[PDB]
Amino acid sequence: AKCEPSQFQCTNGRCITLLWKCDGDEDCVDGSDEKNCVKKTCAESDFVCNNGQCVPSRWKCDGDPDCEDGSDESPEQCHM
Amino acid sequence: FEHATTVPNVPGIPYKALVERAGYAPLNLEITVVSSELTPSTNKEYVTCKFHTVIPSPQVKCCGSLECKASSKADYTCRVFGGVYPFMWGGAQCFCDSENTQLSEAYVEFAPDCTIDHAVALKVHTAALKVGLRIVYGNTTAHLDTFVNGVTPGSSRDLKVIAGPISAAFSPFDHKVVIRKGLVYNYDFPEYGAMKPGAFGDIQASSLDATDIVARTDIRLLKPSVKNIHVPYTQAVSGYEMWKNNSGRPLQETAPFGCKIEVEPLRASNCAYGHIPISIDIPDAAFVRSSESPTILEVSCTVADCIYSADFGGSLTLQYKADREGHCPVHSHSTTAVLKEATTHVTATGSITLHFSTSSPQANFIVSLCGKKTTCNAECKPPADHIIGEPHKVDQEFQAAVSKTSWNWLL
Amino acid sequence: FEHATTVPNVPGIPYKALVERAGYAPLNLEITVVSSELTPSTNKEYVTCKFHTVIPSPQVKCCGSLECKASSKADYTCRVFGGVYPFMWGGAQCFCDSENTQLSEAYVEFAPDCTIDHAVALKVHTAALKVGLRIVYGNTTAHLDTFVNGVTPGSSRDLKVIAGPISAAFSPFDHKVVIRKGLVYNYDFPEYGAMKPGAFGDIQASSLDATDIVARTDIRLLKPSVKNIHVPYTQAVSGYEMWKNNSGRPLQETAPFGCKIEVEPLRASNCAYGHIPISIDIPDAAFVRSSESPTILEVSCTVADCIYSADFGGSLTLQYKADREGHCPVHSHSTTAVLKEATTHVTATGSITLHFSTSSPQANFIVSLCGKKTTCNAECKPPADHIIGEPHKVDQEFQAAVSKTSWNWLL
Amino acid sequence: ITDDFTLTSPYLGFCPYCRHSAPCFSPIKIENVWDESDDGSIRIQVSAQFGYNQAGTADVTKFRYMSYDHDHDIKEDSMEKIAISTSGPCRRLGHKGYFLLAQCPPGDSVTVSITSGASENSCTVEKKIRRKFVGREEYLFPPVQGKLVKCHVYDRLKETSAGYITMHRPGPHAYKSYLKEASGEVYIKPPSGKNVTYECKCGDYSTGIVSTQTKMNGCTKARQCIAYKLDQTKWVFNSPDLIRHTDHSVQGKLHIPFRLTPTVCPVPLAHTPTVTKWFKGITLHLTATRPTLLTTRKLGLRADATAEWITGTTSRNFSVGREGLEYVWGNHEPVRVWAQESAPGDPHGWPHEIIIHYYHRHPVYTVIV
Amino acid sequence: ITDDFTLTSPYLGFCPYCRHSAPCFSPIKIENVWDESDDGSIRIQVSAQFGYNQAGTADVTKFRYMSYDHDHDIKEDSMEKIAISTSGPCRRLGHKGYFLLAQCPPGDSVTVSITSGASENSCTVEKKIRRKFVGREEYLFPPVQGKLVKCHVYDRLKETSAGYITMHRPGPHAYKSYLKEASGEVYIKPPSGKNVTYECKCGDYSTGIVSTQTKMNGCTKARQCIAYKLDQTKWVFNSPDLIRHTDHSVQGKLHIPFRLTPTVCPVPLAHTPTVTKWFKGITLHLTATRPTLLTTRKLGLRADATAEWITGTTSRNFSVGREGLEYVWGNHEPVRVWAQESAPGDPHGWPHEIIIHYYHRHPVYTVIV
Ligand SMILES: [Ca+2]
Ligand SMILES: [Ca+2]
Repeated sequence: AKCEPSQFQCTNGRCITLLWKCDGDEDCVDGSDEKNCVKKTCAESDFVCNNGQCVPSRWKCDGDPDCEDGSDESPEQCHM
Repeated sequence: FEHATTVPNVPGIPYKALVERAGYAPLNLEITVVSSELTPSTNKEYVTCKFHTVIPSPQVKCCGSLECKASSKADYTCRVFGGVYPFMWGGAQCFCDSENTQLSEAYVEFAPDCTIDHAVALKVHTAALKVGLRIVYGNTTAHLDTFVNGVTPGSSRDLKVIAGPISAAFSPFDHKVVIRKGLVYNYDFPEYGAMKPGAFGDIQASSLDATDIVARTDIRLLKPSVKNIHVPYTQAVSGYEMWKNNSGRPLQETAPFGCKIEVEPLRASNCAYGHIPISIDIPDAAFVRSSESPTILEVSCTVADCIYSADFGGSLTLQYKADREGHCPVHSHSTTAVLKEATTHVTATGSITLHFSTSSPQANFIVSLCGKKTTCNAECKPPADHIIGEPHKVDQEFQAAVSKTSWNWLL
Repeated sequence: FEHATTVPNVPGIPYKALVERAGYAPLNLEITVVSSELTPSTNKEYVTCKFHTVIPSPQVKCCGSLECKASSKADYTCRVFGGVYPFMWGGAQCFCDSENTQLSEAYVEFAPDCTIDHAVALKVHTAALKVGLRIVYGNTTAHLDTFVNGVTPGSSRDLKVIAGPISAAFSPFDHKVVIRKGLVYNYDFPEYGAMKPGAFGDIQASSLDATDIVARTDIRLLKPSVKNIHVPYTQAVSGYEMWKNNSGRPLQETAPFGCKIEVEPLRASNCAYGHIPISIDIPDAAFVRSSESPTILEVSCTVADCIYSADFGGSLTLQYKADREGHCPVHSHSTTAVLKEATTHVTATGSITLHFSTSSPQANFIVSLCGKKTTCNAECKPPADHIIGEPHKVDQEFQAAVSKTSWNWLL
Repeated sequence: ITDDFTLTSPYLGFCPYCRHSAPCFSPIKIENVWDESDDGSIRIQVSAQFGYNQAGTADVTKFRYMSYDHDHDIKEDSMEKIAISTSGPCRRLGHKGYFLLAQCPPGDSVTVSITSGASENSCTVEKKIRRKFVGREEYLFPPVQGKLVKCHVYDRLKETSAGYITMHRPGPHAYKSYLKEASGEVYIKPPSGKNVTYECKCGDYSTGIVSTQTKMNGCTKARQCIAYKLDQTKWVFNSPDLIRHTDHSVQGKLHIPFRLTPTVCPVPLAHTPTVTKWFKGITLHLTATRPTLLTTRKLGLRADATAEWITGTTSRNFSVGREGLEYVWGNHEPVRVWAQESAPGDPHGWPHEIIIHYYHRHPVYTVIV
Repeated sequence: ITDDFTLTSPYLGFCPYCRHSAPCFSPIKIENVWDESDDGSIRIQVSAQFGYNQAGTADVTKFRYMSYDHDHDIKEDSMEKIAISTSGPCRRLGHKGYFLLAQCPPGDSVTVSITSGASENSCTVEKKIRRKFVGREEYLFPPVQGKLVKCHVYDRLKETSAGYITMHRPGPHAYKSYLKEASGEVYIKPPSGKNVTYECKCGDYSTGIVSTQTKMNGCTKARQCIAYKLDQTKWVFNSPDLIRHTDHSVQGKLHIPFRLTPTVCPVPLAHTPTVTKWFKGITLHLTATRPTLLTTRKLGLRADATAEWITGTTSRNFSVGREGLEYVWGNHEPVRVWAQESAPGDPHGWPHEIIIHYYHRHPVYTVIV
């Protein structure tokens, strides 16, 4: 793509604005604008696993593992 | 008894006239106009204020398409766009990529604050007239208020009066008039149906609370390109505000002849132009015959110090001797000299004084005390005070506005 | 087979032509200019930006003889004083009263953030002109770009196009041109080494990061007379910023002939002026014998009502009685009526519709279908709307611009 | 036309200029700003209700607003945390429903803000505000004594009404946080004890209502399809920042408070001019410190009126004929002045200076004769 | 270059203003202010290092202070106290070392002050900063949707070097509190545990390093002696209000943060003008609520272009010929218009309507022929 040098290129052939790069929202189907940047942080109301994957605070101890291991369901935080 | 004369149409300034018959003592007759309004017949066609564009929340159909059909509300401009991916606070509002379409529309209606700040565009013509005038006959004051056409009568205690047409007929309003907030302008507004953006008459409506208004303000919906969902649009400036900033002075402080304008029926009251002819009928209850009138003979007058101005500045002394004693009217016949007094008591060998005002340098006017005429003349100097707040009671007439010495020199 | 031709230098619109040999079927030929950029030969000599006066700490010598050297910094300016008494927060910065001296020091340098708005001074001369042609012939399309100098041929895989010298010669760029932030101005900066305080070129530098910065901005030091310690100075206003205030319109909005000026090679791309005669050489493989293209008889041209305008308004129809199916070229042999299409499918006894764009009130031109020549004449009216967004295809020619009615009326 | 607020709810707008100087979603987006008053009052309309609690029981010291969190509910905040500013701080005169009223000096923007600790934003829109006076004699502060004219000013009581607002059905509001992308297949996880619906084109069209987590057949990407809840029935104004429902019909109306009312108001009177008298003329000696309108007109068939705003201490010359003229200086009543003949030279002079008197009067008609 | 921040120190500067509006010695002396950004940002250099500890171990919420009193040391406070302003309070967007970013409204001066605590200072320096916009279509707030042009905004990250700055070794700083005047003899005394380096003249030049209350050779008045402290070696910026050292060479080099960065930004598009046609001409029914620039130029051998900033709803008559015209309006694309030959009349039919038609075209060729 890259229909002009002031914007960003995706493999779908879509040229999207540079302002849409690394803003936390998947914009083009390839999903390339987020792969090259230093992530800000997890949200104030989000949980950080050991792997760094942000976990919403609502998804904690609801009975289903959601993180990479299951530390959200571990009894050390929300006991059964 | 019928009598006809032409009283000038100037409010507040009276005038004097007498009537004569056979075997009857002449009596005073003064007609003064207190108020005079000029009320035309108008026609309201539409009322306008500044718009208030209402954009309903846009519609999106995911993985599909839709069209829009026209409606009847004012300036309804619709448009559909293809290939949008709307977002709001909770992202991913649509499960489709470059297949969903959104719909945009933006109509126009009246503002919520223009139930007071609106303008009414009238259409006036054939301005009629009516006048209220005081009539005094034989020391019996009467009040009347009649029309001005030579047909419509008016009666109050056996007083029948007919007013003729104006010498010059006019109205201070043009063909098209516009009123906002109690004061009248003079504008050439667009007709009901020819709307131009950015000019007065942008919104038409027969009534302010009407259901079917019409307007056009060249709305143009642009294509959305920002991440979230919002309908963009550009619009022309409101014609009402643009005219309001360029309204000019109102007709209150522009109309000629000193006409002051009321706005509730759109009048034009208390202003002077032309002469109105009159035809007044008098009963016999106020007429005394010669067998009861005092007889006057050997009238003599001298003026002390004459001056010609608008106020009563001239002084007149009337020396006389009569047979009986009573009341006898006095009147000045010339059209350039009027007398302040109306009637004066008469005795055997009295001597009364009077007052008068003139517009000519020569005070050569003939008076008549109960019909005994006499000449009376002297020179009048110009006044030093040349600015006053009282209109002239008499008009300027040629063959008298030039001094008699000048007549002798040029003849 | 060479074919010398003159092509008007107007980008976007084609210009048709017909090439015919002896015993060969005629071949169509059109030449369209799609991009025409002229690039002057630039020569940077210095750059400049807003300066930043830096004043080092004032050296003090407490009743000692003191003089300064001469350095190689930009606009160095010394001055040694006498009889001072500096006061910092702890007062009495020396013990020696009224005999101690300090030297001031003040040199200028480049601003920290002038690496983004620095202005480059250029010298431009002898602008060539590079043209990208697009020629088609016999269903074969070629895309080649050539120089317009009279010698060097820019040749494609098969073609050989010697583009001759261009008739007119001009250059929108003056001898001196300045560049900043992608906008091309037109100024006359002072030469390297001769500055003027308060004008463009107040500070000079070969490279932006070069240390041999030479400047002249008359910064003058004053004698301190303050109880505390600080070195006063009075410096002239920056020349670059004051020029920036009243630079004027750039050359992107003033250049004649409609050139839009790009800044990276300092181009003047895509404008129209003059003529660029060429010399094409079609390979013989694209031709064909005259015994293969169809032959026709009974060809008559009928002209429907037209309006002479930039767009293809004029219509045309033909009649014929051919003998073999095939494709035949069509062309008009006039210099003021360009046709629309070149190739057509000729059936046995059908009819072909054409289009043209005439600039004359009467279209008495010759139409050649597959070689046979026929002429048709007609009268048609001027166009209705008098503003169009498409450039004219042919010229007034000042010869057929008058009608035959006027011709025979005057003659 | 209803008045209960237990059947409505606020919403989230998209303010063009948030607190951090960038457009962002905000719960106090202001829609319209009316400035047709005479004291300078303003009727700001925002997207948050004032004067009601979470159930809408008309508590004067509490205002509602939509939350930011994903299991979104309406929350509370004290009323004394609302501030309005245009160029300096405004002062609050009233509030009811979406609307509020204020009065503050002319500026170039209209900003409302929550000055709390947890919820803190400041929406801002562009609006041109200029100080407005009534009648002539431009003034800054109304005087203590002056003539009374007709003013039209908003009344401070909330129990008035001038307008017609319309609430509609609340549109769907999908959230990206419901979805899961665990390994290869998408999971839709409803919140704690709430019902959501999914509507999506994962291969083909499929729609269902779930309360527990489920995996979706034939899915590979979390962006393929969305989910939203169905516990929204309270009405929402048709702001252009929402999504209309499947029908989007008129389903109720609310009052626009703080109606425009006629009310008398004072207005200053200027210094009385000192008139001097000369032949066929008037020389007004005007004196003012602020723009005052002086207008004159004749009384004949033509009026040739005049209109000028004067500011300094000047003097003007007018010409008055036999029919007279009038002038309305400032807010004073009009006065009429007529002129009479005072041409120099006696009309009965022994020498022949009779002409120079009849030359001022009848200026041209004496030379021909 | 270097970034080891533990061996640098702030300094006291002479400031044109103060809390009491008079030139004072303040530790918040500001040297330069840069406002060369297309966003309204500002970079300020002060004489007090922000975002660092007492030793300088990069504490994000502390700043060195450079206390007033004798035996001067280096202390800190919290960064909650630092607040700057231009005309009203404005926002802090970053801080590192001497430098800190800002976003401030247009005004006429730059104020930086410590709000609360034991010491309140200020430093207002005269600089005319005013609103600037990008491209055409002068606006007040950045719109939501428009044309995306290339801006140049400051990079509010702190680890980006905009330039280069120099450091030197500190000069001698004498004090008045190190001198004694008790009799016809002079004493000098250091603080407890510090070694001062006295040098002065009375009879001849003498120096030395002492540790206790030390006598002199002989002289009456103690105003003719100085005594500074010797054991300070932390670097000080090249400020014009410091006494130079003996050598004063470039010891170290640290960064100037907040590098100017190219990026994109939205600018508004105006309302498209409706075009009215007339014979060899064009009119633009222009409408713009804010100043917008209109540029026109012909396409012949003479261009005679124009440029004006219109601000209302006007109409500008232009003349276009055979070669054509192009006009831009605000941020819109350049649109070209060519005029064709259509004069009133007919070039056929009757002779009397041929002269008229050939007179609008070529108004001099028909006369001579
Ligand atoms: Ca993204
Ligand atoms: Ca979990």
